Amino acid sequence: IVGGKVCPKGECPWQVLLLVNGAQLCGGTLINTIWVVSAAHCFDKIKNWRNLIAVLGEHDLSEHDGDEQSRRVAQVIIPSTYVPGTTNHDIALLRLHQPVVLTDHVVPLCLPERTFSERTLAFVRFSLVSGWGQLLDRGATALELMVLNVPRVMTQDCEASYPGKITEYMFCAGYSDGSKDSCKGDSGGPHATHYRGTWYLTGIVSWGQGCATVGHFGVYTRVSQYIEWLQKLMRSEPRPGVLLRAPFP
Amino acid sequence: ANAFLEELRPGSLERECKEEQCSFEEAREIFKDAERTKLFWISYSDGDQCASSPCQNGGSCKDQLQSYICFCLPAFEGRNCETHKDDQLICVNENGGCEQYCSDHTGTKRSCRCHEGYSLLADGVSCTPTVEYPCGKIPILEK
Amino acid sequence: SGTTNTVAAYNLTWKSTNFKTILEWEPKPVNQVYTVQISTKSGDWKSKCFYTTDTECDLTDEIVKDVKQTYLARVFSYPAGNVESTGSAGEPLYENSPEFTPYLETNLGQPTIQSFEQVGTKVNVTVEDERTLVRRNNTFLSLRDVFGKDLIYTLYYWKSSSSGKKTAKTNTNEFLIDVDKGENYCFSVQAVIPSRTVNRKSTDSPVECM
Ligand SMILES: *C[C@@](*)(O)[C@H](CCCNC(N)=[NH2+])NC(=O)[C@H](Cc1ccccc1)NC(=O)[C@@H](Cc1ccccc1)NC(C)=O
Ligand SMILES: *[C@@H]1O[C@H](CO)[C@@H](O)[C@H](O[C@H]2OC[C@@H](O)[C@H](O[C@H]3OC[C@@H](O)[C@H](O)[C@H]3O)[C@H]2O)[C@H]1O
Ligand SMILES: *[C@@H]1O[C@@H](C)[C@@H](O)[C@@H](O)[C@@H]1O
Ligand SMILES: C[N+](C)(C)C
Ligand SMILES: C[N+](C)(C)C
Ligand SMILES: C[N+](C)(C)C
Ligand SMILES: C[N+](C)(C)C
Ligand SMILES: C[N+](C)(C)C
Ligand SMILES: C[N+](C)(C)C
Ligand SMILES: C[N+](C)(C)C
Ligand SMILES: C[N+](C)(C)C
Ligand SMILES: C[N+](C)(C)C
Ligand SMILES: C[N+](C)(C)C
Ligand SMILES: [Ca+2]
Ligand SMILES: [Ca+2]
Ligand SMILES: [Ca+2]
Ligand SMILES: [Ca+2]
Ligand SMILES: [Ca+2]
Ligand SMILES: [Ca+2]
Ligand SMILES: [Ca+2]
Ligand SMILES: [Ca+2]
Ligand SMILES: [Ca+2]
Repeated sequence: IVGGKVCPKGECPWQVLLLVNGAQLCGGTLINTIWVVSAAHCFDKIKNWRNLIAVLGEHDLSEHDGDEQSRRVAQVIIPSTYVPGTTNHDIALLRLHQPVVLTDHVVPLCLPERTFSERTLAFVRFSLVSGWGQLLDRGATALELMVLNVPRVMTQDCEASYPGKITEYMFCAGYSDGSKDSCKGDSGGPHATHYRGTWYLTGIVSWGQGCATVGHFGVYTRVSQYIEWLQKLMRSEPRPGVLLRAPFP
Repeated sequence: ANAFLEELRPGSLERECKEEQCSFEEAREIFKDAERTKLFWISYSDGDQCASSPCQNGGSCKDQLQSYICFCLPAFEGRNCETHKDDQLICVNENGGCEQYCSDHTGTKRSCRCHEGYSLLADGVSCTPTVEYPCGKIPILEK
Repeated sequence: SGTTNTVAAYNLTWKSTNFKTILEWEPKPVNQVYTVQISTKSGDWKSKCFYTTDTECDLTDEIVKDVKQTYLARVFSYPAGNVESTGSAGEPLYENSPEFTPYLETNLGQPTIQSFEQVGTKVNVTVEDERTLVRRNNTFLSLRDVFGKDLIYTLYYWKSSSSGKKTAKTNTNEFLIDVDKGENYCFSVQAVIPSRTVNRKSTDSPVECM
């Protein structure tokens, strides 16, 4: 996160940290005790699947304070339309090996109805984006969880930033004046939107040209397009395998 | 206005343009100067665009030059106060007034609904948690 | 464009007098209807004028919530009779309005001379302090209420018997001027916000004469 501030401990309680072999990989969003939403591109280069861990209740990576809960990731589910190294359909649904315990520091973010998301949440100007990713483009990652309020734009108003590159499965948010954005290592983390006292998942940190560049916006996976896909998967009979491709739509 | 022999008299703004309707020429005879006459005439000849009673629903009309403005009662808006504030109770209008989810229905009023872990209150629009850690709340701050 | 299902609005224009503020646009509804949204520069978008055949939208009630904010509006097009058909991303075609800052840009309406009163060589001329669309609690605020010291009035006056024009200016709604006895004077006024760069002056009031 570029140009943000520390998210005080427990104020981003749906944030997930993903680790591979103990090393920081990406963020994620808790949506119930067993299921985490992240970005498909986080998994493009994994070989050591058995060492993929999700941490809930995390805040400061330098110390375990006891509110962290760590879980092996039993399954990573990606859209059948996702292609590694390409931007479209940048979403993954992760099944944890054991449920987390909900506490003051571990709470799921609501997965909204699609209509509500398109008609109402999409027109809340600002939403929070968070993560332990880079504090500046190509710079250092963060030891304390960072958070930033970013304003959304409709794709017509983002087109000139990324001509022909924003699909219906994406949306833009951020500051074309620069200096504030999500960044590398924040992928999979929530773009969370508040409405009338409750927070909802509207985007997933996905990609951008650099970070906080003038004339550009951050690009987020448009979660409203995936609500039914995610809901059906969470109800489905589990299939074997760590990495699963599931038909989209 | 002109009646027989009146025009033997000096012009009078009160007699000819206020108590009567005056033509441009009659006004010209009063003010003499072309520019002064025009400045009078642009307003005098404009007409009252409120005469057609354009403001609806108890609004009040204020005439302007070649136009009017409607002051509406508090429940109304529109150029003519034609719009009532609660006449499109639909989900795209401030979420139908619903706290969480909203559904439009054919032939029925819209309904409000709540997410899992919440239930709808008797007011028909608000939601309250039914579990200890419902989604989308920050318990460390609401304690 | 018989293969398109909507076309974007254009020529979006703010019509605003005494804070009564109406957005207007083109084109006339041709197989489509419109919805407007308005926001402040950093605020949420509110929808107005839902699925309308109008090519106008009254936004007065929104802009008077803070006349010193800068507002953005946009006009969305929807296929007629099929208004939920807005494409895969849920984003209908739209166009953006110019920014609008009511305090700086609303036109001052044509003023009215309320009265004049002469004693010998002096005359009071009083301008009506008329209502605007801005509400405070349950009441409409006057021009003076809204603009305070930023508003002045200018007086154009003349003796019928002389070719010259005279002027005076006031920080209130009242002028006290000297006149020659035995002469009939006529008067017109304009409202002025000197600090503005655009729409600084109203049109002239109707002419009133002794
Ligand atoms: C994986 C995430 O951690 C990370 C988030 C970056 C968010 N940036 C922002 N400005 N808000 N995502 C990536 O690094 C992303 C991964 C990727 C996605 C699709 C195809 C290839 C790679 N890469 C970039 O964002 C990256 C590359 C890029 C450039 C232009 C268009 C698409 C992808 N950007 C770089 C390098 O600047
Ligand atoms: C008499 O009533 C009818 C409705 O029955 C109105 O249509 C008339 O007003 C119309 O014609 C006169 C125009 O002056 C007026 O438009 C002007 O005033 C209102 C402003 O909102 C507008 O911008 C301006 O052009 C028009 O609405 C009414 O006189
Ligand atoms: C004019 O103003 C409107 C708002 C109403 O109060 C009317 O009764 C009045 O005459
Ligand atoms: C892993 N840790 C000991 C650095 C917290
Ligand atoms: C590793 N631990 C944080 C789960 C204790
Ligand atoms: C992380 N875990 C394997 C101990 C559960
Ligand atoms: C007004 N809008 C919700 C249809 C975009
Ligand atoms: C946080 N905010 C000031 C950008 C709204
Ligand atoms: C104005 N700027 C966005 C080009 C810097
Ligand atoms: C003078 N007036 C037409 C504005 C009432
Ligand atoms: C018109 N006035 C004399 C009441 C001020
Ligand atoms: C803005 N105002 C205080 C001058 C009225
Ligand atoms: C009353 N005043 C006109 C002298 C200000
Ligand atoms: Ca820690
Ligand atoms: Ca006569
Ligand atoms: Ca006559
Ligand atoms: Ca005459
Ligand atoms: Ca008569
Ligand atoms: Ca008389
Ligand atoms: Ca004559
Ligand atoms: Ca003559
Ligand atoms: Ca008129």
